[PDB]
Amino acid sequence: PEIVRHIVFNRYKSQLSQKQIDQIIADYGNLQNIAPEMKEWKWGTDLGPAVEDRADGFTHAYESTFHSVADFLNFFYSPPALEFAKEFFPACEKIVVLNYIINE
Amino acid sequence: PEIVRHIVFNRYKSQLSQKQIDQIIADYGNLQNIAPEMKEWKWGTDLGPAVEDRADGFTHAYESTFHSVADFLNFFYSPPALEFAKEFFPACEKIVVLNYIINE
Ligand SMILES: N#C[C@H](O)c1ccccc1
Repeated sequence: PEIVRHIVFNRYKSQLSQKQIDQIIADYGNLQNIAPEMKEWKWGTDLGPAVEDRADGFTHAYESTFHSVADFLNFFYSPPALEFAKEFFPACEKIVVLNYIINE
Repeated sequence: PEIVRHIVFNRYKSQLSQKQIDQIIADYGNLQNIAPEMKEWKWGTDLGPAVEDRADGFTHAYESTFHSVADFLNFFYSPPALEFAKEFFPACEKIVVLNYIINE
């Protein structure tokens, strides 16, 4: 099994209310109840320069697991994912996304 | 209780042999055999633009888990970690690191 990790770092645009940002994050997490392929969704906020100062302006991280590349692609091209991407990406001031096959 | 995820994205300097890059990554993974603190270390290489095209020149991801911020900071300033930092950070063309508590 070639398990894929999907890790997103972002920074939200400064004009968005915290209410709007909370909603976007809730919507992201709720994709797991629509897309059976998306596993182990988690997120959090960077702890800041008291812990380490290499976040380069990124504030949030999101992690997802997929059990194959084929499962990831089916998810990524599904209508719910395409719809969510049109809300999520324009809300980002900064974004970076890596997809990788897990090595132990 | 507050478990911390430590996620690193990097890109290596172009002058390094792949042999040395391989060694650097092996040295990184081996920190968990010295460090009780660093757990569940995994890594991989970005899957490229046929999968998704938002990696922004980052090629590698590394993930690990710490029991607490206290444990992370004891780890990060320990002698093995400081020795590894001397080879790792100068080998990075660029790097971004987020540390966060998990939300689900
Ligand atoms: N940031 C980061 C890497 O995880 C790291 C770098 C140097 C020493 C220990 C760990």
